[PDB]
Amino acid sequence: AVFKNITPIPDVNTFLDVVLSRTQRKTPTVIRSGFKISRIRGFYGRKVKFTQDTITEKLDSILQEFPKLNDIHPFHADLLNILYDRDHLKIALSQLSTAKHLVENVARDYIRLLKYGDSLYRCKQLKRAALGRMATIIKRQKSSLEFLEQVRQHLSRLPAIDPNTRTLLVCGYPNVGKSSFMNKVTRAQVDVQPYAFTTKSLFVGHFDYKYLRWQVIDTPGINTIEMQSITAMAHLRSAVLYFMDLSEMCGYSVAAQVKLYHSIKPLFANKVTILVLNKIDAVKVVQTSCVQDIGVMDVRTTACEALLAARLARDIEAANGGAGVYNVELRDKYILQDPSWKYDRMPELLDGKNVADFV
Amino acid sequence: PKSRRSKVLTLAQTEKKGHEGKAALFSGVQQSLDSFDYMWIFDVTNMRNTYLKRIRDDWKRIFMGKTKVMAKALGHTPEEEHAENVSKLTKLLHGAVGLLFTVIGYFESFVQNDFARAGAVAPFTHVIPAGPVYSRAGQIPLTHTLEPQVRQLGMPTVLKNGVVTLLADFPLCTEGQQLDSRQTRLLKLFGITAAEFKVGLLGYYSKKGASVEFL
Amino acid sequence: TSGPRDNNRNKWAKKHLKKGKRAKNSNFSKFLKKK
Amino acid sequence: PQNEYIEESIRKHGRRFDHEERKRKKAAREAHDASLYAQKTRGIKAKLYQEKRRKEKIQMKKTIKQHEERNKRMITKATFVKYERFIRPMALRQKKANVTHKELGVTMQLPIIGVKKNPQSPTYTQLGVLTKGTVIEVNVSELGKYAQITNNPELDGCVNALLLT
Amino acid sequence: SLKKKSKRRTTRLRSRIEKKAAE
Amino acid sequence: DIYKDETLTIPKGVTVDIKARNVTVTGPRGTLKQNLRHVDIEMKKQGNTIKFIVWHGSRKHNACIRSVYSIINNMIIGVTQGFRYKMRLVYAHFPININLTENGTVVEIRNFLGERITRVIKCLPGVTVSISSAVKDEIILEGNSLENVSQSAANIKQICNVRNKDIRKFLDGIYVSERGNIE
RNA sequence: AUCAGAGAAAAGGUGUUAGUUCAUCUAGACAGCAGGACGGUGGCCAUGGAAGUCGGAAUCCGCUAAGGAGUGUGUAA
RNA sequence: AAAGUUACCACAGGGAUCUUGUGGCAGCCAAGCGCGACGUUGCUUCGGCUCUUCCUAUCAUACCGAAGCAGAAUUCGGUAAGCGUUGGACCCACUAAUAGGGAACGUGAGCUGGGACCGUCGUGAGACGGUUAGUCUACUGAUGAAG
Repeated sequence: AVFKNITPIPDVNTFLDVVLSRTQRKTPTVIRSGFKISRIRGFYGRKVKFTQDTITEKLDSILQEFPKLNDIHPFHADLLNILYDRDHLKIALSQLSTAKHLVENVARDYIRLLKYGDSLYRCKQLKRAALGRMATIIKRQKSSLEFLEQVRQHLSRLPAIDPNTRTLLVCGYPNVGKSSFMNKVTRAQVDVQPYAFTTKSLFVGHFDYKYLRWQVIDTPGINTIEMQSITAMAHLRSAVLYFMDLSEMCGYSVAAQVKLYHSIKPLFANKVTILVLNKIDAVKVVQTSCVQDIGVMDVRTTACEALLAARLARDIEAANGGAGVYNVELRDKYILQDPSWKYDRMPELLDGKNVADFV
Repeated sequence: PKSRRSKVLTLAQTEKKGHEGKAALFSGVQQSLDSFDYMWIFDVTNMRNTYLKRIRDDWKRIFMGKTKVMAKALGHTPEEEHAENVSKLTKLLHGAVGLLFTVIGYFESFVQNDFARAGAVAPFTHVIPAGPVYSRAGQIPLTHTLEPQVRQLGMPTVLKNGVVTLLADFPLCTEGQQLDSRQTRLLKLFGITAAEFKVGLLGYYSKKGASVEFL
Repeated sequence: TSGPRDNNRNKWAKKHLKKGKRAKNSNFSKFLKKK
Repeated sequence: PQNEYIEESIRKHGRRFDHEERKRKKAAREAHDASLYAQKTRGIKAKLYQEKRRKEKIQMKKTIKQHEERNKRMITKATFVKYERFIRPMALRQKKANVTHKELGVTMQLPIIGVKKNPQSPTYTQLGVLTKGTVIEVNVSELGKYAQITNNPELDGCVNALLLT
Repeated sequence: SLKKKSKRRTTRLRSRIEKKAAE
Repeated sequence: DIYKDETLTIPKGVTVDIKARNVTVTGPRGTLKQNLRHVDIEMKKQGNTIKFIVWHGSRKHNACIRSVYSIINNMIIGVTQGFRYKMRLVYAHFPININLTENGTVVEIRNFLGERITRVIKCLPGVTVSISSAVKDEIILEGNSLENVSQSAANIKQICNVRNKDIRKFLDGIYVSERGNIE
């Protein structure tokens, strides 16, 4: 799912034109009446088989590109179902598979019928009949291609989460400063907007602390976004980083945040919980001044500890002539006393005797 | 076929009557001329339609239609014209001026401010500060969400960090200079209401007096 | 790979004629000329 | 990256400096491009543009019209299954026929119960050869009734017939 | 020719063109 | 049509002679020469007015009258006011290094997108290249021939072309920002 | 005619030339500049939301010189 | 008493002897000229080695266009035949790639592999014969008289 690596899905009209053009360009297209009936039958059969092979190959590639929902991880499958109606996607894939099987059956029937062809017109009519039926089947499966293409675009844009490694899930009230803390902690810069549910989708960012890799995953404020956040937090080996607005500057009262945390406690069970008192200047309780940006590093270190407990010569060469063009001279880098002697050469061998080896 | 420019079409279905619409405007102007009194000559100005509607609200209706169409329909010659001595009044009658019935003091004194347009001259020389753009020339107690305004403006502004930034200062207008197309567009975008609507009440077409003064 | 008639390669050959060639060959001819 | 990342890039950095003008120029010059295209291209791709442009004019004319009102010895033909002197190929033989009802106007795939009469030849009628104009009886319980084959099964590849009703 | 194909046609080809024009 | 004419009034430019269809316009800024031998148009010079006349011409040849009229007007504008093109450098990570040689007649560009290739572009005759001081990373193309200046700007933009990358994200390049007269 | 000239046919062409018909036009023809392009109303639903322009039904209206329950871009809106 | 019939027919004889990429059928519309286009409803003996060139309807190489095309790796589409397009047994591995075709009997005077009549005995059936009958030129280089 998150692996993407799926080729673009063309439209129904584009796919039909691509298939027909490929068959026309690859297969021969010169068959006169002077050839034998067997040759005419063979030419028609070859064209039909090539068209069938091209259609089958594209359909198989489309079917293989879409990952199986069952084989995906429980967190990935839940997110896909919440975001893209996995039941509808499975129905579309099944419909495409059925259409491919029907196309292959139609091609096989047409090939068998054309094997006993009579004349050029009968072969030409049979060749047209198979192509039209394949085109009709392709045109019939029109909305499925559009739905699959949208799913592929969403899947490619989706993040590649890694719940297996140590992770810190930041979820809670919208704009409670958890997103700002996650943006500061990780290299990723999550967009923050005054409108609620600004981070509609999850944002995952890697971080390094105490020679360990921690995956900071932000969640939408708590709707489809809320449901996706709940599904991600349900199946993930991660530490909860719920943030409560101490100053209530996020628009959510302290009592409301506490009630939401108590309700979401079922998902936060069997995990290290952190209660981040946001906007202090404006379950382990840690005070982090969202307005003053104070205590974020301490909270991150505390959460990480809880999770762990729970679990030049080159410059000269480039300036002079550049790499591969500048000849480095080892004569200069010598400890010879006389500079003239170091820069001057000596006879290695003379008169049949190695002067260097005999001096 | 032939080399001709293509003509575009839309689906509003709100086309005016054209010749019939002009005839209706002339008929309404004649009825307004035949109205009771107040002998108003005022239709529009540089102000917006909302200002015109507000002005027309305090009346019991400003209407001109096409400029000089009513005068042409009435006739330059006094015999053709319903009024008297309209030969000289026809030349004076021009622009957006129309009859109305309710005023004189409000027109003379009250002149609501409105956004300026091209062709006029700004009363001062407003200078746009460099750096981040200010919607109200730094009078707000300037949102950064006007990203599309950077492309729409066309001025030397670079969208740096999602905020429009001006590399160098550029005055919007200069005193003693006519309002150009860009200057008028910038003035309309900003808070520059360098305009004041006026009215024309030189004369009155009295039923009995029939004395349209030229003052 | 591009062939020897690659238009860019001819352009780069022209550029390098006046960089690592030309002058050091002209005076080279001059030296054995005055000889 | 995550989700709409160039949409994040467009937000925080901006668009290409001249994209709006280039897209405007491309749209403006498209008319010259299409007219040029209609004259230079040749072959299959030209014939596709010819058919595609003819279609576009037809729908465009309609959309305007919708605008204004708003304002060896073997059988060589497909058959259905001494007397069998010839050979009837199994692949050529067909058992199901697509019969379209006249009043209902619906095509139903019914089994070929038998062949009533083939006007081409009584031997073909005896052999049950499915040809154009041949009368064949099919089950109508789910709708037995006769029907005339209005197509050529040897060329179309399907037994497309119309109900005699 | 000059294009790809000879404008001049075979004599039997001309006659059958005349025959095709007739029918 | 029998008669198809375009009339042009001349400014204080000294010479607008069209001898042998060769327009040699000498103005306060300088002298520009162009050859209009590819158009069969009468060039009548009377006083302060020039008439481009075509008799019994087809539509294809008739379209040349206005095109000739504009290009002559453009070069007359050059000899009187001149043309100036302002282009803004655009760079995301690597600043684009621009150096001017022979008073700017040749521009060599380095450090583009990290590339070590030194792209050398020579401007067309009648054009000079300068670096603006009021605005950073600003290149000014001024001269007499509008076509030469615009062609030089197009050549610079075409040379600085991002290849094999996503245009939607990669925005590095040199583009025209302002086109107009010297004063 | 960058493939001139000496059945493949249904068509396509911002290729040219004549006509045929119908339309506007000093009440100002097109085209271009300068503007308006409004008020109920964010009509009614829809959903993180869609204020004419996610979308589904309505398609009313006062004012005018004219402004749609909106031509598209755009907007999270 | 036999007679009709045979397209269920069988055994002998006599006569005759341009091509490529869009399915069909049935309806609803349906610009228009009873048809009626685009749209819309249903349902489903041959066969292959070498070789020479040639075509492009391009597998690779070169350059562009588009696509949620971040990068990389791709996919699709243009120009394009200059240059290539293996080695072994549906494979296999290498390879940048292991593209499709023509030389109408591709190159069998480059190359190789996987009877007829008559008679006789004959029911619904098949075999045991007598005759028989084939048909200088071009290119590669080498000299060479001569205004």
